[PDB]
Amino acid sequence: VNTALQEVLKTALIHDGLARGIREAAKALDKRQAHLCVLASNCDEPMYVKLVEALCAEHQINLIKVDDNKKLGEWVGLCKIDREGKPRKVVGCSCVVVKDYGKESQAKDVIEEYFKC
Amino acid sequence: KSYTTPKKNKHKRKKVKLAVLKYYKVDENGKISRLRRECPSDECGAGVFMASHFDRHYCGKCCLTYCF
Repeated sequence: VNTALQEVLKTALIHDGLARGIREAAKALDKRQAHLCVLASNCDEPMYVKLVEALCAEHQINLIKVDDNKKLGEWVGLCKIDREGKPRKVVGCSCVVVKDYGKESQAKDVIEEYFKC
Repeated sequence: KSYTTPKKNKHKRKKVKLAVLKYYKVDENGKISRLRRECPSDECGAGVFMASHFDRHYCGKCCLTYCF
């Protein structure tokens, strides 16, 4: 059901709601704007992954745990060179805190339904 | 052409890899221990942290100073 997360990712870039990056996450989590956060795994971030899980566990913050950093960078699309073909060289992002302003979408409802169960 | 005095260099930015972890302290449980002072300015609510220098505190963009 990750194609729904890709639709919410698109609506958060187009309306430009996602305040991505762990420094901007620390700001957005402290200023209480967050609804959904996506996070990579199985990388050399031993105490760092404990920090972001503790910040997400502070007050009313959701979690998506993908395993790859580079695939998360590919999804958000930070270095999409030659879209007509394959992207050349994209960076591996960790913590992207999305906040859809234009929530009128087919995807936000089914992800909220997943978080309700 | 040739000059007398040796050249002046530019200030190189002392860039830090993972500068976010230093600002907080992770607990054994799912809570936090916020080390550095939060900015009491109107522009930035409670998200922006102040500097922790050796003898006073400072915030960057609102440019607010507090001596002991």
